[PDB]
Amino acid sequence: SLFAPWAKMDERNFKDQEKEDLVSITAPKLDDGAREFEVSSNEAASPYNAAFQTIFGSYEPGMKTTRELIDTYRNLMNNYEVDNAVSEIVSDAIVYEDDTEVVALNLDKSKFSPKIKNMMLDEFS
Amino acid sequence: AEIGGDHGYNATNIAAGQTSGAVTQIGPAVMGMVRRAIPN
Repeated sequence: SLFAPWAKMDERNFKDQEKEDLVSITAPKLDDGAREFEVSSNEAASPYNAAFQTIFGSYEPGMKTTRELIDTYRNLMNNYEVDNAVSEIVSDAIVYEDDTEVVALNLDKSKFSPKIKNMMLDEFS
Repeated sequence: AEIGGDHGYNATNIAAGQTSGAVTQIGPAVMGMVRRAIPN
């Protein structure tokens, strides 16, 4: 319940989708993302059977895909003439100079009011 | 003076929607199901 205050919004968001008319869709609403888990509603007749098979089915590979890739990516980066690529990209991507700008919010489109712009800019900082 | 009659509390017959009256049913309105849960 440590993130229960977050869950409150998330539950609302999920419910707003349940109450939405985005129906009669054969396709998954999956563009680029997460591992898919599928259960029926049916007054929760069997979400737990599916969940346990899904959990242990996932345990089988043990996230070796992600695990091996991150370790690999690090082992790759750890090499000479590899770090240079990474570092140059990062350097070009994130630029700092003497007393200059860094990533910054730019509210150049219509906004409700200048006051909100100020609030957003303070939050960005 | 047609009646729907009744069932005999005999699940065999109830299950088929069978009554003693003018009409019979499709079946006994399934109410979903209960599966036993997995222990921790």
